[PDB]
Order: sequence, then C-alpha cells, then structure tokens
Amino acid sequence: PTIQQLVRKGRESFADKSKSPALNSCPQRRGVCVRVYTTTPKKPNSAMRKVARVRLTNSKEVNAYIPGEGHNLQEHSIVLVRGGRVKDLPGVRYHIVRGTLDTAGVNGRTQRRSKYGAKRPK
Amino acid sequence: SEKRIRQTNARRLHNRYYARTARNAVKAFRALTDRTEAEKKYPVLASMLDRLAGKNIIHKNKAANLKSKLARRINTL
Amino acid sequence: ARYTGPKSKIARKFGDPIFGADKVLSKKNYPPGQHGNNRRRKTSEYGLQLREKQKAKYTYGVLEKQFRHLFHRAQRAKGVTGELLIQFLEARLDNVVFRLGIAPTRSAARQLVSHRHITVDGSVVNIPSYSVKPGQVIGVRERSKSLEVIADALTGFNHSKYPWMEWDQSSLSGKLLHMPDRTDIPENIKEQLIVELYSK
Amino acid sequence: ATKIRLQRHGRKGYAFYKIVVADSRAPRDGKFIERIGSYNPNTNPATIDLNFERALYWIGVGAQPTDTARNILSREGVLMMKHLLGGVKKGAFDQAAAENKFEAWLKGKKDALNNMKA
RNA sequence: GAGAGUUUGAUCCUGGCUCAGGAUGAACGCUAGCGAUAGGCUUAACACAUGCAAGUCGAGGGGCAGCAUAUGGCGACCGGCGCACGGGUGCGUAACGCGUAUGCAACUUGCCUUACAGAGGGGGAUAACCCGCGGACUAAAACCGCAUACACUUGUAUUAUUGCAUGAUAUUACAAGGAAAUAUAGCUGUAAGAUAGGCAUGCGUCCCAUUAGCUUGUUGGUGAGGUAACGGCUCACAAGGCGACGAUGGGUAGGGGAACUGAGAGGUUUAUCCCCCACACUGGUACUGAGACACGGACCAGACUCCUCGGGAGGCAGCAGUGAGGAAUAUUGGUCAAUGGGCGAGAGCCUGAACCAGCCAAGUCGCGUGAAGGAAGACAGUCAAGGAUUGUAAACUUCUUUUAUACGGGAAUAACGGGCGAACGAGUAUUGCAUUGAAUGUACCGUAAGAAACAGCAUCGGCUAACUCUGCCAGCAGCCAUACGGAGGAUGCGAGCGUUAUCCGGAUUUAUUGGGUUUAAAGGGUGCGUAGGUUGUUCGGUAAGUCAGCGGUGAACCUGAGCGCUCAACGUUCAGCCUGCCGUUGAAACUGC
Ligand SMILES: [K+]
Ligand SMILES: [K+]
Ligand SMILES: [K+]
Ligand SMILES: [Mg+2]
Ligand SMILES: [Mg+2]
Ligand SMILES: [Mg+2]
Ligand SMILES: [Mg+2]
Ligand SMILES: [Mg+2]
Repeated sequence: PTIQQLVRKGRESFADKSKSPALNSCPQRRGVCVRVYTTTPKKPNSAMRKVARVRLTNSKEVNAYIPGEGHNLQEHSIVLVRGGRVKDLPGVRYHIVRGTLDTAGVNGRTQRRSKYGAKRPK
Repeated sequence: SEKRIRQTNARRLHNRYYARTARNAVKAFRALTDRTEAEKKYPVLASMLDRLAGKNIIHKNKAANLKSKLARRINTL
Repeated sequence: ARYTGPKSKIARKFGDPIFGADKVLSKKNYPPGQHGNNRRRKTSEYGLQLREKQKAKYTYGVLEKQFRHLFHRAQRAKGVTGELLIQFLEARLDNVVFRLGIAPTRSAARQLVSHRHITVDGSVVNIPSYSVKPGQVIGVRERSKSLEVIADALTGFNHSKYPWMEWDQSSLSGKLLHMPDRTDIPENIKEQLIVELYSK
Repeated sequence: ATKIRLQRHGRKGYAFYKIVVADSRAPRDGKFIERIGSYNPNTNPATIDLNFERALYWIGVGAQPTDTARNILSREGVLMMKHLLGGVKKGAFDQAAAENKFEAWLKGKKDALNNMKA
C-alpha cells in the first residue's frame, strides 16, 4: 500500500489460538471420567486405543488419551488432564497424567518411568 | 473509642453555635439601609468574623471576603 | 557436582591420555562398550565439535553450565575467543596447582584445594574454580607443608620448566608471570570447534 | 518535617545505608528529596561518604537529622557554629587534624609448627 | 543479526503447519547432600475463630486504686499531639487519571528553621470525685470576653516604579478589626525558607462506524452568591458549543519506570522493587482536623452473618490459623538489637513497618558425594575371546562437607550520667545495650567413612547389540523391529532430569525500516466527482516543516573501570548513556504560505 493508505488504515495483527484451549492456560486440570472407551486409529494405523471422556472442573468435555500398558480407570474417577495430541487419533488432544489422583502408574515399567508415574524399583 | 466520639460531638456543637451566630449576623447586616446605622454596627460584626477566623471555625480568607463585601456595600449605601 | 567416574574410559574414548600417563592406554585404544573398535562409523562435524567440547570438559573437570559461562566470559573479553577460553580454563586454581606440580593430577589438585591445603596471597582459598590472576602467589599452607603426598609429588619435579610459572621451593610457593599463548599451552583441544559450536 | 536519615539498601546480613533528605511521612526506602551521602557500618573504620556543602545547606534550612545521621554529621564536622560567630571571622576550626586520628591498630600473627616427622 | 522438516513418481515456487532456542512468582512425574542469595494464593477486592497490628505525655489539670514515710510512680477522667503515615488491595476509571513540560498577577500548607514584636488583666462551665439512669461540687496549657498588636485583614487616599489584559510591587498614612502558657522546656502574631498539597494547561495515551450526529447549564455574556482559589461551581440575556483530524454510545483495562525479549525497529507484561492514581462489605451524608476515599471514627439506609427475647454486635483488600475454590504457594514464630515512624525535656514507651528465624526442587550462584596406586577376580552381556574394567576386592594419604568438643567476632553508635571555650550550640572522655547466636570464622579428636539420579540411543541428533511381541510408540519422516517392552552397553546433563502450560525470536506469517495482486490469495463492471493526498519553471519575501548553537529537565536496573562478598551469584562506588521533552538564539538549499 501507499504511505497515505497506511496512514489512513494501517496494518492488522491477529493473535494466535491455544493448541489446547480447554486447559484455560492452566498447565493441568482436574476432571471426572464420563465414559472410558476404546477407539480405532486412522487408515494407516491399526490398534485399539484407550480414551476417556473427561468433564473438567471448568465444565468442559474433553477426550483424553490414556497412555501406557493397561489402566485402572472407570466411570466417576478423578484424573489429571494435561496437553498433548495424538496424530492418528482425530479429536483427542489431551493426555491423562498417570500416577496422580485415581490413575496409578504403569506396572512393570523400568525405562521411561517418570513419564508413566512408576516408582523406582527396590 | 468513646473519647473521640465525645470530643468530636462537643467540638461540633461548639463550632456550630458560633458559625450560625456569625452567619445570622451577616444576614441581618446585609439587609440594612440606614448608612449611619450600618456604619455603627459594622465594627462589631467585623470583630465577630475576625474572632471566628482566629478560632479557626472559618478561614481567614473567608473572613476577608465577607469583610470586603460588607465594606463595599456600606460604601454603596 | 564432579564426574568421579572411571578415567581410563574417557582416556580410551578420546585417544589422548588427558588424565596423565597410564598403563591401560596401551593394548586398548577403543571407546568403551561392546561396540568399541568395530571400525569407525562416520561421525558428523557436529559430533566432532561435541567430542572436542567433551574432551575439554573432562580434561579440566568443568561441568556444562560453568563451561558455558566461561565461554561467555571469553566472548565478552578482548582477544581471540578460543585462546581466551583456553587461558581462562588454565587460570583456574586447581589447574594452576597442577602446573606448579604440587599435586600429580588435576583431580588431586582439586582435592587439595577443596581440603584447604592451598593458600592464595597468604590466605586460604578453597574454591577450585578460583580464577588466578598474574602477579598472585599460590603456595602450600604452612600447616600442611610436610604432607607425604605433596612431598612425593614435588620429588622429581625439580624442572618446574613452565615459562609462565616461577617456583620457589624454599617458600613452597609459586607465582604466575602472565597468561601464556595458546601455542604455549600444551593441550590438544581445538578451541575453534568449541567456539563455532557455542556461537552457532 | 524535612529530615536527614538513612535508607537500608544492602542485602541480607550486609546493611548499606543511603543518607538522604526526605519528608518524614515518606516510606523508609521510598521517596526522597535529595541524596547527600552513604554509610557502610560493616567496615571497622565505619565508612562514610558525605556531601558537605549540601548537608550544611539542609541543616541551615532546618532539616532534622535522626540520631545516627546526627552522629555521622558530627563525625564529618558539619555540626559547627563557626559560621554562627557574629563577633569573629576566619575562625579556622582545624579540628580535622585531630579528627584524622588514624587508628592503625593491627593484630599480631602467629603460626602453628608442622611437626609431621613421619 | 546463521536454524530444520513437511504438499510430488521426481522438480522449482507460493503457502500454512509442526518441531529446534531463550524465559517463568509456574504445575506435574521420578529422584534428592549442603551453603549463599532471591521469591512464595497468579484462582474471589471468598468465609470463619482467636490473638496482635497506634499510641504517648505525671516538666498540661484535678486527683490517687496498686507504694515510702502523693513520694516512687500510676488504673480511670479532662486536656495536647498522632492514628490522613507506615502497611494492604486493583473493584472502579479511556479520564488533565497517568507520563513528559510548564503556569498560578486565581491558591492553601500542622510539625521543622530563621528574623522582628509580644506574653496585661478577667469570667463561666463540666468531666472525674460524691449522692442516686438523674442530681450536686470543682481544675487546667479545656472554653470565652476585655486590653495591647498598625509587622496582618478590610476600606480610602497619595506618591513612585513596572508587567502579560484582568494588574503587580514598594514607601506614606489616617480608620476599623484580629492574639498568648506556663512548668521545671516552652506560648502568640507577622514575614521568609523548607516541606506537602490543590487548580489549570501543550503533546502522547486500547478496540467497535454490524455506533453518525451529540448537547439545554449546554456554549458565551451581565450580576450576585460561594470557595483556599479562577470558573456554569451555583443561581437569576444571546443561541451557541462539539462533531469523519471520529463527537456520542458500547466493550475492555489502573497508568508509568522497571523486567523479559529481539541486531535494530519493535513486541509482552507491570509478580517481587520505586512513583502517581483509586479503594477499605454496598450506597448516601457530613463532622473533627493543617490535612479525610477517614485503614484499626460517626450517622442513616441495604444485604449477609453471629449472640440473644428487651435487643445487641461483625465486616478477615493490616499480620499470622483454618476452611473452601484450585494444577498450585508457608509459622495462630522471635525481637524492637539495627533502620524508619509516633509521642515525650530527656531517659524512655509503642511499633505483625522492619530486622530475623521456620516451611517450600528451588530461581540463580558455589561446593561435595573422595585423591594417588592396583590385572585383566566373581557375576552380568555379546560371541574361545571382546565389553562392563582399574571398574571391584586389597594397601597408603586427606577431611572440604556430616558427627562430637572448645574458643568465639562483626553487624553497635550514639546513649544517660561526668567535663570544657563560653552563656547557648557544639567539641571530647566513660557505663550499659544483639532477635539472629554455639550463626561467620578458628582449633582439636577419628573417620572413606554419612551423600546420584533423570532423559535419550532408526534420520534430523550426540549415542548399539541380544531376548519379547496385537500390545504399543510418536515432533516429523512414520514404526508394529538398528523405533514396542525388558536386558547389557553407550550418549546428554547432573542435585537435578523430563512432561504440560504461557511468552518472545527465527516468522519478512501485516513487510515505515522490510511483502504482494496475468495464471498461486489479491485491480473495484466503467466513469464523473466531494473531502483528502501529490504539484512544471523562475524571481522576491516569510519562517510552519527542516538544519544548527546554547540552557534547563529527564531512584533503582542496564554498559566500560574499580572495591567488598574465600570465588560467584550479588552488593557498592565511579566513569561512560542520556539518543526524549521544553525554552531561547541563528541559517535559508528543499517542502509549506
Ligand atoms: K491537628
Ligand atoms: K526499633
Ligand atoms: K515546487
Ligand atoms: Mg481581643
Ligand atoms: Mg474542618
Ligand atoms: Mg548446581
Ligand atoms: Mg487467483
Ligand atoms: Mg477492469
């Protein structure tokens, strides 16, 4: 544009959006599991992923992926939800923090223990 | 705590009495017509206003304003 | 913190016996682990820069945060960045003690400094990272001038040939003349690689 | 009223004071009209830096010093009536010569012998 | 001042996205030794119990319950000063509120300093005490007259000087009017100073035009009243004022310096720190006072809550408990020893300010978890031999740091009481005074003893093979095994290491510096034309833009040099930044007139 055009109007800047908006800028949130179900990945991936419908304290519905081998989650279980989205799964943009509140650590883990909330073996 | 309440109330009554007296005197003087009579009652009212300003019920500038206005009126009858 | 691990592993990994002279470096010139001496896979230029940085760090007993701060100091200072970095590394109190020969190894010098057997300008200084300036006097503490280890280390060190260090055996002390040039410093560290790695 | 006092400005365990001229209602380390010196009580000689002319001017216009500020001013020699003399002139107090009084008191040094003959 | 990947069978572009880097008052998972120095309800101006946070003066007065025979002192009462500060919070507010620069010939200012004058007489109440809620008595530096102030205020006149219009200042007055405190340090009037406020201005100060007209004390005048003060501030002719250079309305927000970030331009936020503003359960009204949004004041009206049948209380945005909410943030701690503050003649009293201690992976810095010798044990992995490995076990020195004992500073300098030059101020010499505190530091016992984990290892990327096998992993290319799980090794880092959240840079992805529009997104269907933007050549003025000189103004943090923390973070001093704003002098090439 011309200098006169920019004087008249100017430039416009647009703020970005959060990748995980249901956290409300909190690093984690507390929630209650509505339904703990199993889902299918996209076309090039075949598995049975474990997902949970979680009602956060700020009255928001989220789909949170439960990581690790096996879980003890059921309905009406208090869990901690953090950010992070799985690629093949569509609409699942949150993770359950293992080893906190109701959800326990992954049993039998020896490597990457801190990512799955597993205590150091004796 | 009641000491402050009592002192404030006593001082409020004390200030109100003298302030009302001065205001009534000013109002009565403002309605006079006889020049000689006005000149005879001007000094006492000036004394009252100046004593009030000294006692700090009113401000010295306020007393000066009132005295100036009343002297101007007494000049113009 | 300190490395306090095995030393022959690092010596064999880097080839050069940076921790002095050892009998293990012969008949074993491979990096540790079961995958050693299996040819030599092509390591990238970044890998070479990283290995040079690690060689300097293991040589002088400096951890990564302190090393980065030393690089920042060299960058702020006036002169060649790499030469200044090597001068700052050699100006540490434990390195100065080791060059004076009071202790056999740099780790021994650090242990003596930490355990307060070294005095700087007549006062006890026990910080191994203390930066020695030219004109200062570093000597054995008077209460520990008859230590068996110190006496053994000084036995046979009658040379004291370092040009930038003046040794006085009568006072059991030494002084630093000036900051030596990088070519005078006897270390095989290529400071240029560390400089580009830390600046890129 | 206007005052001469010290603001604590060092760190924990090491107090350093800034000698300022401030209104009495101001916060201790807050607003100040002017800065006239500094005070380090950690050193045994009790280090003092002061602007003599400005301190004398503030005393003249009537700033009231605190106890320690008054002691500092007396030590520096601001508190004098040499200017108050109405019957004399050029009355050189020369008390700075006696106020020098250099206290070069040191401590003897002793050493422990190392009898490690083994 | 530098990155990488990703659309294709392959290529060059355009374009978004995702990862690398730095930072946090962060949280979470695993793990955890110390010291120093920072920080600690980011969610609601949420709710509760207890305690403290502002008192002091017996050199003001009547007195004397707690002691010596009213005198030590002191409960209560009258009285003086203070509680408007220190401290807390960010609701409201788009405004002369804030920043920057000024003006007041339209202003006020307790305590403090200096100078000039003066402190003469008198009167009446009512607290407490006493007698019953009502009555009686009495004192003051409480309150109020009279006298004197011609330094003050008001009115008039004269003279002189002068400014920026209203005007200002200084001699001359005559006239009227206005004060005081005493006790063992003080009081009153006036002027100047200092300090602190107030008012008014130039410029700058967020989005929405899917907000275009707004305004009737509203714009100006005359007069009056009122105020510390000018003024529609208020009250009794004219029709004006503000508006696309954005009025009005709606939404959102306390504002700066800092801080962070980037080569810079710039961007983000005002957590801790400093300045200004606003507020104190919600509204309204004032009183007292030098000063009031009255933060530990009052009255009224609301709502909420508590304790009691007549009613009475509270406000947690002061400091500590607790509860709730939340991912999440600590002791119902010590001391007034230091600094500051209030009161007091002083000694002194008070101080949840402050200085400290306690708790908290805890932001940053520093240190340790041993040093030098020791051959290829046992057990784990791979293939008889590599590797873990000089690693272990042995033997010899050291004790930073833990443990036990002892010496133990500095932070504290004035005090008060004695003097000495003399007429009050200072100048000297002494006593006592440390929460932290067995904390710094120092020294001796005998001891390797008490002290390492976390994340990677197919490429980008630094690191490898065996055993398992949908379970999974995952930033991308993708992998169901150099990618999943375990084992052995190796690689980063290291008392930390990873994950998530948020912000900035590369990102030129709003491009003034510094992008584009034939076909990638992007020329209005085409003209005329209002506001606006731009303006051939030449001469002469002006000085708005522009250029130059001089002057004023602009804590902490940040940059070279030191100094002190054993080093370092940090603290502190000094040189180098002021590179904005304002005032005043010049220049005339260019733009404007
Ligand atoms: K007052
Ligand atoms: K105190
Ligand atoms: K032209
Ligand atoms: Mg009188
Ligand atoms: Mg008043
Ligand atoms: Mg560290
Ligand atoms: Mg197109
Ligand atoms: Mg066309």
